[PDB]
Amino acid sequence: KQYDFTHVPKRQGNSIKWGGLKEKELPMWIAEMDFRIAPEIMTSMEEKLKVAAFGYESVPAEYYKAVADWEEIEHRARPKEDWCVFASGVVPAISAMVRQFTSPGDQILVQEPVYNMFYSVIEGNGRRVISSDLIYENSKYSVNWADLEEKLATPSVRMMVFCNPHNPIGYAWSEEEVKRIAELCAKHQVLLISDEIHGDLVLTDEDITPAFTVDWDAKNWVVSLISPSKTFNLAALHAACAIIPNPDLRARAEESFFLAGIGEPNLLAIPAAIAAYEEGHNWLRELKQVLRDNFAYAREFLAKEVPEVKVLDSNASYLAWVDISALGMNAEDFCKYLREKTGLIISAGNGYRGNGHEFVRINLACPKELVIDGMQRLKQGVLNLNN
Amino acid sequence: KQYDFTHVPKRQGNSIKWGGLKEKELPMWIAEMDFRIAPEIMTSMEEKLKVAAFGYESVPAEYYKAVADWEEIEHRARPKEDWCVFASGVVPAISAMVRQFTSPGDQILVQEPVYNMFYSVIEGNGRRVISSDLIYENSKYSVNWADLEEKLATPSVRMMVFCNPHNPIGYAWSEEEVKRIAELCAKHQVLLISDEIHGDLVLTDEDITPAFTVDWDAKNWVVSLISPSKTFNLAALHAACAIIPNPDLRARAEESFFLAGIGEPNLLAIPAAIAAYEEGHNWLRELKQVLRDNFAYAREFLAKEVPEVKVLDSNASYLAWVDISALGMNAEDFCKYLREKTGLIISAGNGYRGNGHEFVRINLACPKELVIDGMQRLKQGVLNLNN
Ligand SMILES: Cc1ncc(COP(=O)(O)O)c(C=O)c1O
Ligand SMILES: Cc1ncc(COP(=O)(O)O)c(C=O)c1O
Repeated sequence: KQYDFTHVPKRQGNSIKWGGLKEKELPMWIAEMDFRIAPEIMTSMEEKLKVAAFGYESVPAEYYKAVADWEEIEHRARPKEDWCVFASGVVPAISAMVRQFTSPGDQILVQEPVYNMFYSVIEGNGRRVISSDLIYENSKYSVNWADLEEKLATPSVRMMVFCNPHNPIGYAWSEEEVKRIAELCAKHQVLLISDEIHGDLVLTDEDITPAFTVDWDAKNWVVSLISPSKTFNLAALHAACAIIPNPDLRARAEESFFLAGIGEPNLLAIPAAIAAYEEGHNWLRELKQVLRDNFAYAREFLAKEVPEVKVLDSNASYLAWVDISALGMNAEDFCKYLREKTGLIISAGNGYRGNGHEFVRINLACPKELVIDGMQRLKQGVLNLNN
Repeated sequence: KQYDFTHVPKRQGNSIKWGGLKEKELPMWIAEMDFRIAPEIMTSMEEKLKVAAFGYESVPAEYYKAVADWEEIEHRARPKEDWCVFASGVVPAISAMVRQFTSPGDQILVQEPVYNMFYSVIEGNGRRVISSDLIYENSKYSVNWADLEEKLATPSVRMMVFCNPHNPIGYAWSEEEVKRIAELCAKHQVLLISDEIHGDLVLTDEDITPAFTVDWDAKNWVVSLISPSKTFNLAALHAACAIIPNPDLRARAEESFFLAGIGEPNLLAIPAAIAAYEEGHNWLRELKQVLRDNFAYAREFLAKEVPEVKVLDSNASYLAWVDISALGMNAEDFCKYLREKTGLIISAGNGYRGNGHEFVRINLACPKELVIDGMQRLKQGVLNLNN
């Protein structure tokens, strides 16, 4: 290993994951890593600070080239550089496109259970969430394609926020899955917002199919959203990119970003994202080895010692989605009890809606010692409910 | 001098002010400085990068306490910390509050000539600009109070965006003026948005009266917006703060910031803004003397060498508002010609509406060597018109 995946970075006091924690508490909930970032990214940030003045910045061509090269090398899918639009973050970008591309009262389709912020930005903006729930049978989720299409074909359903890879279940959709969803959207004149923030984190030999790769019958109805945030542990960098093949939709999205105040990079976003996308390949390769090892440990350990929970098969993300239905306890109550009894803090599934009240979500992007600790604490919590 | 005000910071290529220039061009248009930032802010950024991991961050109580301390020490006007809400930018905060507190088609009052982004955020959001124009007589601007009140009393006039100190004329309103405008707004149930981003840059012995200091007859109708960005040359830091005494308005504004994606700090906003507001007093004191020296130089040089222009008397900001009406040329025509013939790039006043076509705006926040160069180029451009 050329990089450090053993030492937990010591945060300042306002960290959400680590701030204000009792002693020995173990946070494994919010989706950020307990690894130092790639030193090539750190080098770029430290070089930028040498300017020692931080006035207004433009988005350089080098930024879009870096995004396009990254998508080509890592995902065999090069976007055209002119498809790319900087935004300060994925969820702010979705929020702006909700306002620009739908009207108040319109419905926006998601596939529950899904990332909670999708509901916040839809409902907070005065749009209405509609779900084609994922079907859960035999420890696997699947799409009810007829229901999905009937909902997309509804006149007031105007946008689909598609989570690709899907958070929290950790599923990188197949090529014909993505192509089918895009064709359904296009046929029914629905804009497909493809949130691909987990796209660099496919752990099997499968890979992401970005929405921008679908053929031109449908490519004019898609937006791909990417960011180095999840991949490189850079949530607070506020650097993202919308990839929008449709030139007019693209320009409208850009204008909505500027009006909302999310179209201009902060003092680090451009050099740091360029460094990640140009020089982060080796660090990501080693990261995936660590994550595969951590998932292998969690799956082997919970299969052997905690048969009352079921880690779902997932091919993407560093988040494990764990069926706790056999405990007969609402996930929020269980997570509260588990924290009080063991100090382990994991995410209750309820906020993802769908059938999330039967699940917990566990963040495995930390050093293996923390994974070993956390799994034992989860075992302790499950078996002491038995008493 | 303890600090460096002679060396221009060496920017990277994607700078709005210094990027894409031709040989020997001298930019003095956009409002950012050509000074290094205070070393106390610089160190806080360098130390924060050492965390080497940038996940999610809360806004700590210490941020609002630093805002309160700064306002108390610099302006003798201590806001209650509970009034304060982080936002990533002043103009984005105005944009969010336009959408939250007015309806499409409603009128929003400004005082022309005024900062061009006021028009952008009002009209881009589908609201209508109404102006109570500042009256311009004898090289000074004044308020038509009857006209202002008549417009505020119009039912469709729902918000006033108040520039305090006023850009581009560089005028810090008197206490009586701020209180009078606030009471007019409250009397007619108009929300007063007081943009105080220039409030730390009063160059005379006068000071700003922040809107949040008005008495409670009217304090429930005001929002004060502040930021270290103008004061400390931190446009790209994306740290600002709304001060909203009314708790119901405060709750609604805070939710609007979160929905727009401007309510959460990037990786540097918190420690850098805190260092600025806790340790930037001495640097700002030295900056103000450098700015006064540059304004003194420019006024004396232009009075002696270019009597065809008149630098207006101003008490705030580092932007000179220069009456070019004696040149007999539209400011946009003059500034184009000036850049072509001399390479000096200043702002045409046309974008500020009002009587801005008779003015240019010149940024004096740069080393004296650049002020001398810029003044000579401006003289040469004036000289070459009647040749
Ligand atoms: C599916 C998904 N989208 C978006 C985000 C957050 O993205 P950003 O912080 O750039 O807004 C997350 C959280 O990591 C996520 O899981
Ligand atoms: C009056 C005024 N308001 C707002 C701004 C922009 O501030 P921010 O970048 O924090 O949105 C400026 C830029 O100098 C300004 O002059």
